Amino acid sequence: TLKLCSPEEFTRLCREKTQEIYPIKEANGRTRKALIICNTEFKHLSLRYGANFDIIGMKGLLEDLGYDVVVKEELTAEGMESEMKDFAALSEHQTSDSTFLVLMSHGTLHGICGTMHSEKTPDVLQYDTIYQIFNNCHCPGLRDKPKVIIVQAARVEKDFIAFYSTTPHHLSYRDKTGGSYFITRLISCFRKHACSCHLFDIFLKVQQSFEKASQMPTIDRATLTRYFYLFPGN
Repeated sequence: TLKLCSPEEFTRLCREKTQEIYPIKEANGRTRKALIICNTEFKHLSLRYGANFDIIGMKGLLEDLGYDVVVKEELTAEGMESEMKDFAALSEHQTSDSTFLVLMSHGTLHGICGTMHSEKTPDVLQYDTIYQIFNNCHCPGLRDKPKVIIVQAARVEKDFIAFYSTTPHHLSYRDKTGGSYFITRLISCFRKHACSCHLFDIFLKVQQSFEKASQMPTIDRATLTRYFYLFPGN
């Protein structure tokens, strides 16, 4: 389980390192929202078996971090774009301090695949469109707030960071019982280090664990201007 951060450390860091961390809102009156989009069944592509474990894993972790998790499954690229636009306009963001975006499906070189995707009939959502939907102009509720994008895609912008894994689907699961190596190790490191490490160190420790145990997940499009401490339990 996720080990929590005491209120003494929370206030001590917030009063002693105020200029260097993103401002966190207290749990009382806070409405953190996160969005998980996952595609398992495809008309032309193979089924992403085991993705259900990833969904339950991430949503559980995000709830322990204080996020009300919207879950959307089996969408086309046009459906993904519309669901992202709907999620970006949520008024709850104006009383939140951050958001998480989890994207799990098959992937192309510069985009993530929808349910209808084929090389003859493309159904792809470009990653550029994701950043435009959530930027400062088009998403006023999340201005100057960290926007974390977790992508598992089997193959003005500011305050963004993406963690990116494209391992082939049939090679990303240890058993038929767990989730993926990427999601499992991400959850494990978050449960262990979120109470004492900011977001970038957590991603680095996930990458360190991949060296000890295959291509490694990448940190991408990082435009964070502060350290992002989650302060779990506050």
